[PDB]
Amino acid sequence: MQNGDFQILDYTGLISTMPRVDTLLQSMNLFTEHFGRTTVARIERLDDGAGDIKAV
Amino acid sequence: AKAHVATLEGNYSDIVLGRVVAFGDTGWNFKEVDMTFIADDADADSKTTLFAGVLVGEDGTPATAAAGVFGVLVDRKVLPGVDHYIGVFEPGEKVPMVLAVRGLTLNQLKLKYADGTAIDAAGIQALEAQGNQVTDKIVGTQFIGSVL
Repeated sequence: MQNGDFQILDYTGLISTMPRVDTLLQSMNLFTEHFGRTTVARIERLDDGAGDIKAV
Repeated sequence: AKAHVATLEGNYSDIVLGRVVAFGDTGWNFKEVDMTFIADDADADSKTTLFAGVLVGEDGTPATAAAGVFGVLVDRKVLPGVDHYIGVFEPGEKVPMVLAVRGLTLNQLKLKYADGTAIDAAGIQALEAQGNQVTDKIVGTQFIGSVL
């Protein structure tokens, strides 16, 4: 290259860097993907059990 | 973090556990009475205060003492999970209601007086004068989080 208007340099390449990215959680695939159609969703729940019968 | 949530709990057949059906009539157990639906003070758009299992007298006044108990209100307009009659009747209107009187086996844990208080032991006598059984032998149920 040129140093100032009359002299020269020696050009020795470039350096680069880029930060870390943590993919731990995405790797082990917890979340299921369901492409919706609108901006509201509904979830329904139902549950049943048992009892303590007596004698007569 | 607030979501619009609705729930339902029970059914009709958990109040009238058993019923004697007559060949001549399938409807001699009940009695139809004229009842006030919305009080005279609450504005038109307000929920009714009655519920299934409220003891009422013959004159339609919800029972407040063992001396006035005559029947159990089991009409289908106040069953759990309806909630669609808000604002349809202006205050002070009078609407027919189906009471259950004779030939029934009635749960006790769901029978209540006007304010929600449980049925007094001396109030069972009046309800059994009509020829009905007040039974507490209800297995109940237990949901998730419980053992067994």
